[PDB]
Amino acid sequence: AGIAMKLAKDREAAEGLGSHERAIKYLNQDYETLRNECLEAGALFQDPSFPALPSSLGFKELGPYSSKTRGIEWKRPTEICADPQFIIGGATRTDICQGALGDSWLLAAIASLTLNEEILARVVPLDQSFQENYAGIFHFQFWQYGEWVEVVVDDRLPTKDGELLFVHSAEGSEFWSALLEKAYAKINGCYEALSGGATTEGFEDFTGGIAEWYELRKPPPNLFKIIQKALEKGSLLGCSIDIGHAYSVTGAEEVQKLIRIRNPWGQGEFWMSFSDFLRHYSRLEICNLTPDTLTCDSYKKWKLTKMDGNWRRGSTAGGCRNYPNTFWMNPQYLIKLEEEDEDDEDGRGCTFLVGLIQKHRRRQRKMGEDMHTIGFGIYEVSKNFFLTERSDTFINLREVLNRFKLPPGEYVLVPSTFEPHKNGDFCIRVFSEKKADYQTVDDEIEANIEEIANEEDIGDGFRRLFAQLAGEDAEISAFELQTILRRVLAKKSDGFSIETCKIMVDMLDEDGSGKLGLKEFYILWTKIQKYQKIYREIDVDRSGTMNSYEMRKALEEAGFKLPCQLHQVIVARFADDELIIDFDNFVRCLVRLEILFKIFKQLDPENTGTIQLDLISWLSFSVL
Amino acid sequence: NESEEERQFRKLFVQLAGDDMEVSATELMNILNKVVTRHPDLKTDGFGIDTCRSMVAVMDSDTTGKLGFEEFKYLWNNIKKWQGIYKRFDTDRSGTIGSNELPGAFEAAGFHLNQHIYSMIIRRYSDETGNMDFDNFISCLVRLDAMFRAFRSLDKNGTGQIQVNIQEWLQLTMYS
Repeated sequence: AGIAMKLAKDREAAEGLGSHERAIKYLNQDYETLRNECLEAGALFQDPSFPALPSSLGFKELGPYSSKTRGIEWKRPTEICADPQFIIGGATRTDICQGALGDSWLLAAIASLTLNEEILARVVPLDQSFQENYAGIFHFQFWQYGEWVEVVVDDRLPTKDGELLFVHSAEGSEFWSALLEKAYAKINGCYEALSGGATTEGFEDFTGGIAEWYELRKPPPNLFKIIQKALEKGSLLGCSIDIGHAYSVTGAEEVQKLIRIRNPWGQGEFWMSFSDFLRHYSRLEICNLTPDTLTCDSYKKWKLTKMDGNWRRGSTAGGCRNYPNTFWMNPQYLIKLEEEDEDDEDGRGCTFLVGLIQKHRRRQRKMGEDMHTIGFGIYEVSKNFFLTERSDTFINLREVLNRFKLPPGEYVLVPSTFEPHKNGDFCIRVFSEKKADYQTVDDEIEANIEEIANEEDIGDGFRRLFAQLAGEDAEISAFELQTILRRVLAKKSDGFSIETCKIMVDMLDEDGSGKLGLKEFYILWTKIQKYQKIYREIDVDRSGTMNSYEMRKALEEAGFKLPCQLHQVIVARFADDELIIDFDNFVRCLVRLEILFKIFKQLDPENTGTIQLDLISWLSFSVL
Repeated sequence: NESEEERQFRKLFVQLAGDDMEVSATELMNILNKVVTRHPDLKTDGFGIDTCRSMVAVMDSDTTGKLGFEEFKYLWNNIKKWQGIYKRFDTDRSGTIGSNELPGAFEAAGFHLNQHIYSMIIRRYSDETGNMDFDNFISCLVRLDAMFRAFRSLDKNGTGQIQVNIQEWLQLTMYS
């Protein structure tokens, strides 16, 4: 737990963790290590994390107590056929099919991996079998909202009367498909979770690319060009007639206009006029591969960029022009298009794809559910003020994708939720014809605090009343401080908390005594006046408080500019429910923020941006 | 799996956030103060909102100000252990623990520092007499634990040291 977990993860990613070649280990299980253990102990692996029981099946439609789970016996392949195979090479077709349970969109998404070896390896390790180092364990690699995750599973498949209840080969001999589906269900919590799935998500999760989909009854223009250019990039195209067989587009020529269709279930193809294609099928799905996906010499690939961000209630969750008061607060990104797309017919511009996929949330029980209504706007050209070329398109899909061709230049991307105030995370990707440049557009870290110069001045009364208050040591304590200020501010918010006062002292001490002198009390009083002003000028409606969203404003007035993450940190930690930040917390944060900078500066003499601490020193500064 | 004190707790969660299974800092407060403060063998008004917010903060790596249930179980556990310890030292059941015994208290807690850190910790978390109450004792342990862990987290290989940039630092110390 703790942001230190996230901070370690980020570090790992920055060095490859999450890339296809160094996939994140799901639930920390390591395939080899687990395999080898089952060998030494001469046993057949059994997954602790995803056991062969009802919970791995469902919780409602397929939950225990339900008469659909009654009769299921988990069995391994070796016990369902006399020489089960992982995969049979030399295939010219596939015979995958479902069981009584198990969704159909899976046939489509899985069948598509049979057309290209290289695309199948990526998601299905080839050095596996029921013969060699077998021990009842198989791993697979899935793409998850940006990064790759390796998953493990024991080969126990659910059956009911000697018949797989899900995805399996017709000849009942191969098993990689049945396993790949088992794994996919694991990383999704359960088989029932797959019920509300969609081929576009499967396509993505199985390959790591971006998927454009088109309802043929409203095709975009130059579709044929899109198809032809996709095929050239080795993209995966699939079409169908929906209201049940999934075909794929494997050729497109002008000689008239023709597109070749292939049935992964036949070994055969056939051509047809582009005209008939547009009238027979009702859906075209294009899975655009990332540039690393294929190695076949020149297949021409896209240029990819990807960033991450989030929306947090109270600081960064505004989104959608319709809410001008908060819209400019969402995270913001910048795209730089240079070289345009080459000639052919239509005018000019730079083609690129943009997708915003919302990451997984705790309450997502099944695929496709409790999804936020997302979308993003684009603008032609620090963190941009409320003074902010397409936008629109706001549906509740785990991903929103828009295709564009624009004149070379710089544009500003503003991902967001439809309504403001909603927590969620996300990843944005840009696929483009030519090299494009991404860049976050945000405030860099900055602290410019006003250094008051107490000195002589300081009144007669002030000095006198102090002495008659400081006692024998001419200094006061954080406790005495509380009471002194309570009386003063009593005459907005009604009193500073004792933690606020203690940090004040830790800041202004410097005399290393746990107490503040006369000059030190003077400076505090001065800073306390500033805070009171700023807070006042923000509370334009004299309500006695401030709202979480005004904090960015206020911080800037106090000499601070921070990135979106730190603004989230601040509102999460100091604002109460109903996003209100009272005056005590208001200054608590400012004092704390200042002391934290001063400390960093002290521990970083060379001014390098990074400090090296040991365990004992670390505890001292982390909590004192 | 889990236990009887937890499921009873899981209960309060479900009712509060269904499948979200997260808690606010003020929700956390109400829960724990229905449990720790209500017993004759422990003098305490319970934990305060600031104490709770810090608990959520050090335990929440998503920046949502919400405490997750798995995280809450971990926390509770620590709170029960440190609860036992506080009783072992609040001799007269005065409500606090004397300034001289505390060092041994934090050591009974597994946190071995030096007389200077306590002469920093005590001075930082005690009342004006120099003594700490249940609220603050726990509050201070939550953070000591939080920062011990963060250090381990950023020191993968076990080098007795960690390096951090201004950004990592402000997050580590601001959210706590």
